[PDB]
Amino acid sequence: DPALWMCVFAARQCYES
Amino acid sequence: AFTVTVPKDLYVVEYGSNMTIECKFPVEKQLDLAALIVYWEMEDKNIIQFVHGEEDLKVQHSSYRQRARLLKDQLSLGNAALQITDVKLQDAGVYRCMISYGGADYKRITVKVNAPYAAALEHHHHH
Ligand SMILES: *CC(=O)Nc1ccc(NC(=O)C*)cc1
Repeated sequence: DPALWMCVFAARQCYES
Repeated sequence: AFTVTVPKDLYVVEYGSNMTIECKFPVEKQLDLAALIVYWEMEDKNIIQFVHGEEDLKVQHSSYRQRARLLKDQLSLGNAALQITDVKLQDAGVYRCMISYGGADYKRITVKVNAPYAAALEHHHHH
């Protein structure tokens, strides 16, 4: 749950830069 | 259990307007920012990461920058209200809010961005 959501958010933020 | 609900799961908005889509969750008496985490995504883009009273502007996908924010005082009512301003066509799609405040839950919301009647009008003058 919120740990997973923060992981995915982190992963997409990295990719976007 | 902990439960997020949506007053409405389909918004239809006009190109260039402002929109506010909503997720409700249970808050008793006073809110406790220490426990609260709010996320908003749509498709494959990060809109909102609200963790312990602070909203990390860096994780936000670039197309939503200065243009989508979370309504704070609404949070004390258990309403996580995402507000996009001047909506584009690329704002249409499936949004999702994830909320942690004790338990954790989520719900999905579909948002469509259609052109104004005046644009259909120009196009019917080609008819
Ligand atoms: C749990 C978690 O935070 N996972 C995760 C994966 C990748 C990244 N960073 C990049 O992809 C650049 C951060 C966190």
